[PDB]
Amino acid sequence: KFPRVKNWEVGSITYDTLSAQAQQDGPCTPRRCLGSLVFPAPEQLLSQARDFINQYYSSIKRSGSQAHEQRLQEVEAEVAATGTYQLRESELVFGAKQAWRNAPRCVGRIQWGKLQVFDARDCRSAQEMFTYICNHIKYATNRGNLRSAITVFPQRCPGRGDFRIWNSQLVRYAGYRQQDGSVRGDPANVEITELCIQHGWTPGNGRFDVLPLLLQAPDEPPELFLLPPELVLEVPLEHPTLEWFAALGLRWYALPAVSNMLLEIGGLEFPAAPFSGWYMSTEIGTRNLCDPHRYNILEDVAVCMDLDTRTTSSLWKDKAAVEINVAVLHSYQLAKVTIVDHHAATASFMKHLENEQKARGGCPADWAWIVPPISGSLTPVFHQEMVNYFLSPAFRYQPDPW
Amino acid sequence: FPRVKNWEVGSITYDTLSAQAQQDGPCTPRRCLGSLVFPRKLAPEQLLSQARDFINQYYSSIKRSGSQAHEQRLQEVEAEVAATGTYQLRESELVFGAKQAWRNAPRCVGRIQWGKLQVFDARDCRSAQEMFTYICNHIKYATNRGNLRSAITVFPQRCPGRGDFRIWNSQLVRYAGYRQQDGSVRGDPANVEITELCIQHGWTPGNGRFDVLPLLLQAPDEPPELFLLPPELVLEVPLEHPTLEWFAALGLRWYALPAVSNMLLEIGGLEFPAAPFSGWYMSTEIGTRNLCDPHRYNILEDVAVCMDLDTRTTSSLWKDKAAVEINVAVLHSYQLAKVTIVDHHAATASFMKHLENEQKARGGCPADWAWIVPPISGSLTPVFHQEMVNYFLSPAFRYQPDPW
Ligand code: HEM
Ligand code: HEM
Ligand SMILES: Cc1cc(N)nc(CCc2cc(F)cc(CC[C@H]3CCCN3)c2)c1
Ligand SMILES: Cc1cc(N)nc(CCc2cc(F)cc(CC[C@H]3CCCN3)c2)c1
Ligand SMILES: Cc1cc(N)nc(CCc2cc(F)cc(CC[C@H]3CCCN3)c2)c1
Ligand SMILES: Cc1cc(N)nc(CCc2cc(F)cc(CC[C@H]3CCCN3)c2)c1
Ligand SMILES: [Cl-]
Ligand SMILES: [Cl-]
Ligand SMILES: [Gd]
Ligand SMILES: [Gd]
Ligand SMILES: [Zn+2]
Ligand SMILES: [Zn+2]
Ligand SMILES: [Zn+2]
Repeated sequence: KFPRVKNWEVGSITYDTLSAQAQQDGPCTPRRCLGSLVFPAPEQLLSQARDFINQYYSSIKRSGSQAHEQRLQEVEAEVAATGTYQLRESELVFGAKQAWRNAPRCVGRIQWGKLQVFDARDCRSAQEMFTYICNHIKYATNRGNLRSAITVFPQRCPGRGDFRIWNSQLVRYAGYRQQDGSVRGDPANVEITELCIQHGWTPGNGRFDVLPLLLQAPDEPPELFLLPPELVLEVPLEHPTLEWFAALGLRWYALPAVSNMLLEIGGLEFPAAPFSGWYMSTEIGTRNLCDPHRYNILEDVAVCMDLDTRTTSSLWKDKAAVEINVAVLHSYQLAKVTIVDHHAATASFMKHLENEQKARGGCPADWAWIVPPISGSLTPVFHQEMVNYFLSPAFRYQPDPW
Repeated sequence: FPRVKNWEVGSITYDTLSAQAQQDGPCTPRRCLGSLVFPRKLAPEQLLSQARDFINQYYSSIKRSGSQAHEQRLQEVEAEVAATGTYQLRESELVFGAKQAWRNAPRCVGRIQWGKLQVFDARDCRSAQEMFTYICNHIKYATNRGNLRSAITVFPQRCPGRGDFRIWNSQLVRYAGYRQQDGSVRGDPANVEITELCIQHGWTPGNGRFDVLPLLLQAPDEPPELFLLPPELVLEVPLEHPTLEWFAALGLRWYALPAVSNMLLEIGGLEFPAAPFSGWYMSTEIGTRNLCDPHRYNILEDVAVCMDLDTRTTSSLWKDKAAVEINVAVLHSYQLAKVTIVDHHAATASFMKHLENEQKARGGCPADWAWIVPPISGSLTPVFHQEMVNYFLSPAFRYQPDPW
């Protein structure tokens, strides 16, 4: 009773034996599927640890060995003495890559083995935290030739508060409410904008103002840090044939760096471990610029394209959306900033599924997030059945610290 | 009671209808199988319990529970089963059940129309030639010279032992799929299997790329016979593009009527292996799936060449550009031919309205996100940012085996 999985474009059939090792539970039952939902002491800690150590010593082709049982013994002992334990640096690097490998909504996982892991577990203050983060952005950005990286700040521990980054990403544009009641800038960031302001930030008045970082050291209020402007690489948006497009004044930033998730490794939790890769072009063109509740530029673009916005059957929305994505891809290519289109991304993810089926006998994947938000059935992932389940190590959502 | 959020507007509801479900779906707390096309794979004490439930919701809907003529229908059904083991549906229950099965179909985006359904009762049928005449009435009525009307024809229910009425084609109108020299196909690769059962039962093959296949109708026990569809009864649309002069030269056509003829209508514990239903097309069905799927007519590159697109790099979005124009041509061609069609923007906006209606009426609506979101421009439609709950209600259209 392993789930049969078929690709309907090709006829391929595989069975997902890895789903049976699903170490935690999701929102569905045989009664009802909730898959489309966005948001779905020593004893428990010890069994998560053993399982991880077992994964680690499996990875280095040394399972059941002297060093393996030694480490198992050491951890049980350390959990007894201290209520927790510390990862070796090599185990941390393995745990970070596994968390990415296990991330079911990530279409970029072909890259999972090429992750740069910065060990900031010795961080002591928000000021030091800032320095680490500035170094992360600099290395990952690499002048436009982007590299995947994660920085791990100290784990959660009894008796002390968490390191937390309040910003959902290291680079975000501000969202300012208006007299029209409207939002100027990115409506997704209204809340964090208001927090920065009341923590002493002097707001701008533009549409693409980079937000400061609110960094929280254990048992301190958050501290405001401005990003040096020369650290935040940005791409002005132009279209290769639509010359008035450059006159919209649109821009986006190079580095997508998610900073508000919790990294979990062997029962240990790291509430602050921001990670970054590079953008797939629909994230910018379709979601960030075209969503009605984001920058919502679609109608303004279609009107300038001289399209008939009076009826839906002319597909003015689809035509304007495609050209916005073309503009994104062309602009990042022009600027020499890494970018991947959804055709290339989904093709590599299909190679990733093949690799994972041989390696682990399956691959956790969230169809609704893996299939891009435009041209879905034109990509190979559309016709591929997928099994969604939760493996550890893992990135998890966590509540906002405020 | 699942919380259900719309991330575009921020509105919240609670799906209370989900609790009243349950033919068991495929998901478990440890793994979601929501993307699987077939939920896994395919002494009558429980016939009564399914009939009582159905009868109860028929009288619920007509303001008529607790007094009444519903207690009397309750007893005639159990006397009927106590006597013959099965039972016959009143004609209005049959109408009510057919509409409820459509209303309950999680994968159907067109359900705002679920109240306008023409139900032809064909249970007194007994010959495959009769069937062909029923099917021919339906098609004629449903087509209505291009002003399509939703319709289902309900054939005799499966009964203890005996045999099955069964249409063998997957739809009433299907184009031919001829394998070949290369192991390649001319026509529709989706219909290769049935194109060969047609010829192995006596059909003379045809031209190629757009040959309406003949019907394979199976009366109980008796083996299936072939029937030719009159070209007068099969309305078709030549595809042309409003501004791309050469598009008509590609010789593309599609048919007017989508009529699913292989699913099993189940009402109150009764099974109807032959109950073809029909509506009208959403344009992405034709242009995106049927014409552009790599395993269907696979025309994307041909159109891209004619548009002189940069097919040498994926980042030109030449697939995306070509695909939109094929959809523009589908819509324009149906409109010019005055054949009812609906685009995915209009269709999903109507579905959002359906969701609002269903929340007031029944406290929710089973919906399959992966099938409700259109196959192109998903996030541009209002259903993309709408969370949905999938579950099985009865009456339903179910998948069923294939008599091969
Ligand atoms: C290197 C290139 C990468 C690409 C192209 C990529 C792509 C994506 C995309 C497209 C999504 C969400 C679907 C969407 O927004 O349309 C996503 C989600 C995600 N990615 Fe990747 N990613 C990359 C690197 C990484 C790295 C380095 C990590 C962690 C080490 C990671 C972990 C995740 C996680 C956890 C999610 C889900 C986030 C959430 O649910 O909020 N990704 N990725
Ligand atoms: C009248 C206009 C109708 C429209 C526009 C429509 C549209 C659709 C679409 C678009 C799908 C599949 C999703 C996709 O391919 O993207 C679908 C599936 C379905 N529809 Fe509707 N439909 C209509 C009428 C009907 C009627 C009259 C019935 C039944 C009486 C029905 C029952 C179903 C069922 C059972 C499915 C699922 C089929 C399967 O699982 O293979 N629909 N419909
Ligand atoms: C490292 C990385 C690279 C990349 N190229 N892309 C991403 C995904 C960015 C992203 C995409 C989304 F679609 C939504 C979010 C925020 C998700 C919040 C909302 C609900 C739960 N978490 C972030 C991450
Ligand atoms: C993962 C996935 C998601 C989605 N949203 N859609 C699909 C394809 C649905 C589909 C459409 C068709 F048009 C035909 C088939 C298979 C029919 C074959 C199998 C047996 C007999 N005929 C499947 C797959
Ligand atoms: C009445 C009606 C109107 C309309 N406008 N559209 C449809 C949908 C036709 C359709 C769409 C699909 F996407 C797949 C199928 C058949 C595939 C089989 C294999 C597995 C499940 N069904 C049929 C039906
Ligand atoms: C049903 C559905 C399917 C899908 N495939 N995608 C979505 C949108 C998911 C999404 C993307 C974003 F980019 C941002 C959010 C909300 C983030 C809010 C919550 C808390 C803080 N910000 C949600 C919805
Ligand atoms: Cl983003
Ligand atoms: Cl079809
Ligand atoms: Gd131009
Ligand atoms: Gd060319
Ligand atoms: Zn599920
Ligand atoms: Zn969106
Ligand atoms: Zn398809």
